Amino acid sequence: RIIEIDSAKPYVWVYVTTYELLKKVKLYLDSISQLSNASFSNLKNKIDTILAKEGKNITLDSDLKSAILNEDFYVELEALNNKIPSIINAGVPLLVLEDSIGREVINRSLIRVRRIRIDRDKKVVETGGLWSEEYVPMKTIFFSVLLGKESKESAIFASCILRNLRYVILGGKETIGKGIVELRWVKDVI
Amino acid sequence: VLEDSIGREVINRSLIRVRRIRIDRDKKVVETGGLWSEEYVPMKTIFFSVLLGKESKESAIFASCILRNLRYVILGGKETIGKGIVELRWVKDVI
Amino acid sequence: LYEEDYKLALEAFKKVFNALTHYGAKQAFRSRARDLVEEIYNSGFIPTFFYIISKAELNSDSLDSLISLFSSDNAILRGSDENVSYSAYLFIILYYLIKRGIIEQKFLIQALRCEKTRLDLIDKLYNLAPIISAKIRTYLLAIKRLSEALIEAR
Amino acid sequence: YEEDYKLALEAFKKVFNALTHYGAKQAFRSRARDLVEEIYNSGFIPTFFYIISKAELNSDSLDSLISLFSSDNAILRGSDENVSYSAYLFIILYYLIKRGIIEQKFLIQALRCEKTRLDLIDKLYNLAPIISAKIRTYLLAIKRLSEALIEAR
Amino acid sequence: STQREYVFIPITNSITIDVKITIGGSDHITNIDERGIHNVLVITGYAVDEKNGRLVPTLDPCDYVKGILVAGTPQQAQSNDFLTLKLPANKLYLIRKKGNISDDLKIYIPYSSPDARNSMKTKPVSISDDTIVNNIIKEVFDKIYNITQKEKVKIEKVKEDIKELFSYYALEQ
Amino acid sequence: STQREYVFIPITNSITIDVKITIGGSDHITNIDERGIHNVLVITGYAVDEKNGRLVPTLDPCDYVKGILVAGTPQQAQSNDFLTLKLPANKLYLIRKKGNISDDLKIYIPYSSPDARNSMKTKPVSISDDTIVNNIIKEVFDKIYNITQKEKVKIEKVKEDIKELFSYYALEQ
Amino acid sequence: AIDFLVNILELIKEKQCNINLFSAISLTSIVYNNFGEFLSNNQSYSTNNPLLKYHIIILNDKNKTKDVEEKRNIFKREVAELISRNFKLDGEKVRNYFDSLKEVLKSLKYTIVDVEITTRTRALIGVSTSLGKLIFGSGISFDPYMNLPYIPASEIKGIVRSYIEGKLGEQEAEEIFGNEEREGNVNFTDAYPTRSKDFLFVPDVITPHYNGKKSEADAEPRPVIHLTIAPKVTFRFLIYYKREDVGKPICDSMPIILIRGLGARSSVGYSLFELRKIEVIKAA
RNA sequence: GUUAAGUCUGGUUUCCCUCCAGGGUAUCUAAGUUGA
Repeated sequence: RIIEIDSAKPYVWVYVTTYELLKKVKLYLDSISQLSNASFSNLKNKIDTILAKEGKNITLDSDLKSAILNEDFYVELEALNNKIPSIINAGVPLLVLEDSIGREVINRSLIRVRRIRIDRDKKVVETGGLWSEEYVPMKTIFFSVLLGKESKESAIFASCILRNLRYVILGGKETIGKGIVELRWVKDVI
Repeated sequence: VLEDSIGREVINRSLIRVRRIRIDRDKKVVETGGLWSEEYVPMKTIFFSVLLGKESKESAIFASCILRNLRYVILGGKETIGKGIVELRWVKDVI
Repeated sequence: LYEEDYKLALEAFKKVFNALTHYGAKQAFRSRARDLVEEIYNSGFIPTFFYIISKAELNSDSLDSLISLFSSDNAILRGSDENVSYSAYLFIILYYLIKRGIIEQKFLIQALRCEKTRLDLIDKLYNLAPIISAKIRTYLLAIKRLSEALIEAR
Repeated sequence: YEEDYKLALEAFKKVFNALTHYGAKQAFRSRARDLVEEIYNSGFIPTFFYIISKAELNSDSLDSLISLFSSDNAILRGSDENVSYSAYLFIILYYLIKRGIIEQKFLIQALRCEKTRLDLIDKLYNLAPIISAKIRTYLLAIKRLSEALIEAR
Repeated sequence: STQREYVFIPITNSITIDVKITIGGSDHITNIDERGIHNVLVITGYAVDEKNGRLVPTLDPCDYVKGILVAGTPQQAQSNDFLTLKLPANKLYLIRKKGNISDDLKIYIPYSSPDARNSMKTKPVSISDDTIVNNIIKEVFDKIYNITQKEKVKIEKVKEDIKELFSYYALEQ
Repeated sequence: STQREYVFIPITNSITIDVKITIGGSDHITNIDERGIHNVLVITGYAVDEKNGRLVPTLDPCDYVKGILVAGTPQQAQSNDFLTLKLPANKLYLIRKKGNISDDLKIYIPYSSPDARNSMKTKPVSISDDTIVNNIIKEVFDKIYNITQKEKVKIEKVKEDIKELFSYYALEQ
Repeated sequence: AIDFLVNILELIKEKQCNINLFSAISLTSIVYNNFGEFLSNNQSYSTNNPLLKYHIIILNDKNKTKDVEEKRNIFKREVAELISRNFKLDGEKVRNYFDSLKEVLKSLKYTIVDVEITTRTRALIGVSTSLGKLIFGSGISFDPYMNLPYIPASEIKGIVRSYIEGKLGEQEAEEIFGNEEREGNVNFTDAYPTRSKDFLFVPDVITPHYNGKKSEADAEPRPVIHLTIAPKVTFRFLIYYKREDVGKPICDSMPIILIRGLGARSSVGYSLFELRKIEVIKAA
């Protein structure tokens, strides 16, 4: 969540990442670049040009210059090299924070929820049937890699199966309607 | 249909905050600490959700007999002060 | 540097607390803080804000007292226990509006002391209404807690 | 080190002894089950404002706390809730004193003035991200102790 | 009573002429009222018999068939192999409801025979490929609903809502 | 540096005698950016005796003189009958503060010393009469606004708000 | 926009009963609290806004301030009278609401008790609730989406329970209205007015002289104009439950508890009601 | 008997949450020394 001072461009939410998460993605990409024939020079150079701006909070798809994230944390941003095209495509700015701030922002971005359990014949809570529970919000982006070793079946897999994988169900609580998720392959989205 | 930076404030102020109390049965006055507020969502408010089901023979009978004859339910709390009655209109049935 | 809702509430409540000399003023201000937030929710910020301005019974020396409180910290709110309580909650709201940079101090003062500028202040508040109603109630909730912690009942 | 469970044992001893009415004990048990989760979710300073609001630190419950520091026989007087919140505030201030986050010398001439009490709250605001990470396991222990010892009402 | 017939809607081309009565008086259960089709029947435990166009009784609760419900009769030369039955309209699994239905229906379902030589095995099907849809529209709806192509431009609407409305199960043969 | 100049909005005509410099550079701070006139400072504490107008100071804070902020030294035949002053521009009272400031704003304001003989009387004024608006709109702004005449197409957005956004407290004696 | 404001009383009197009374009074309060400013040549120069009438009249000349203050007192009284005469009751929407709600409950197999009651004396329900609070200081329990005053179901349940535990002990109550370990067996809807005689609201005053005073040397009347619910206004609400037991205690409780108060200031005979009609629809 | 003139006041104070439930159940690991 954002309350953007110094912007007539009204954003209700915004994407937040930190430099440590970016360093981890860079390590993934560096490692699997050597261990395979593939290369991700576009993604790698995007990540590298962002990482070059370490020390200062920055925004990618806007020029906010200041904001109030998750109701508590003031930031003072900078513009990345005159609109460096950002990795994701959601018409919402991506902010890259110093990891100290980003830690608290990301903690405040999680969803904690009390649930209860009701006796099946007297509409009153059961004893012990009360607990909390944590979700990661919808619209959250995780970065993973799927690596395969040479084989016949590996080619059929990478060419027939991974081209019909879009929506899968991660996690648990799949009856509260949690865990629907969209896999978007870096090759055909970057 | 408002843009979000204003529709957010509008919809948030659009809820009913009723204050209830508890009464000293002998003084016939308000107990100390017996004052609180509750938020209600107005009548005729509309919520949208989906009911999904894996392949099964039970799923068939559920979606084809149960979900037909299910129109009214009671949601949430305060059922005895008349809150929480709800009608479910399926898009499938009548958009 | 930027002060969040609770820190701004601390600073505002601290500047008010030293100005309410008589303790009845303090207790009436406690009663104010404890319900003007629910009022602001139910009736809207602008109606309740002008209600507070009226109930502060300005058009006296209370006005220059209230503007002096902004800077002197040696100033005293003068009036009856109802008038100064509303005057101090008005200072609370003005301090928020000024520190959050929503409305400048000069314009607020001149709108508060002039028949003319008051109407365009109404216009401006109807312009700036989302920017205020977004988060003023958290700061005012913190004010409520500070009041019912640092002051007692009648 | 795990001496925070020991600190919790000491604080819970002092509180369990200063709450003479068993209703006050059960109310403190409720405060213990709730306020640690509220510090987790909503942060320290919000929950501390909430707590000092409902403790009603007039002038008299205040001295009961300063004495409860020293005299192992000091009692807390007031409503069950009014003393449970003050007991939990004592838990907090106790941890802050023992772990030397703020000098007890300062915390004493704050609980006696209403003119340095706001400075106490300001100081606690300058240290909220420290306290928030420190007191976690201590308050978890206080909660566990309360569920263990005090009878569920 | 208002005699009814369940002219079901598979894709195969044995659907045009199977009901005698077109309108009768001025009533039909199924409505087409500018929002698409309305008051469509759905039967469960029955599969399409695209081969020898009919529908045979299966037992699986997942096997359903659709098709409008109108006023008609078996032309006095059929219903040797039909199911006909009298329901109080509270037993009708009617999708896409518009209003209420009076009482005491009398439906004629295009039935089949057991035929316990070959095993049945049904597949979920679709009605897409409007090359299929158009002949049914010009053969099933018009001969029953003459107001179709009388005051309506919302016909392509009927086309995309047959895209989105009618499915069934057929014996995969 | 740069030293600006502030002139009122009268109903009379003595404006050319003193204002010389249109811009003196590249771009102003006062603007007609199709959003309305912006950064129009407001004086509070003066009275307008405007027959051959020059400002006189009052004691009231509800007396407000409002105009626009021209960049330029007026006539270079003065600085002994003008209230010269260079505020650091965060002690200036403006309207619709959009952008930043030059961190220091020297203002030359036409001034009439009080010379107390009568007792002052201040009356507010709202103006009208689209002609009596245009005849200030594009003769004296035109003298100072030159990037208009090619982009300021609908003059209405200024001719309509000059009669609602400006006012003063007149003296008339 | 300010023009919505300076034209809101015209709206009250022309759009009568079809305007959102909550927002209407809320916006009127801005005019009321900036009266001296809305009168200084800002009447919008219309001819049916009540606001220039306070420019024709002269109440004082030795003080413009006193002029404004007396004009504002008159204007408060006039706002009360405007709301009371113009905002009348059209209870067709409520009759439809309750018929449909009762059909819903018949589907859910409840046993409904539809009770109709009539105001006998100017009622005060929700006197601390926000409606007119920013003008009058008092309020009315107002549902801003039915655009009506209403009696909360919680209030009616609390009063019925107070009576039932008065005459059946503090245990049969909890047998009926439940406790912290059982849910109640009786449900209450809010009560809405379905038919009045002439008015729905009515101006009134209360003028404490001595409340909270030491002696005669500090006595002073402070008169409090406010709005009350007119007499002869008929409210109705439903009572539904699934067990047949609780039908007995509620039936006989209904006529009795109404003749004594149902709102505020019952002690001086204000919120006195009258059981107009009761009716029980058993399900199965 | 007659003349004139109204004037003063214009809602306050409490209560802002109380109690209980703060996890329960199931899984708790499965399957798999050879050459000098």
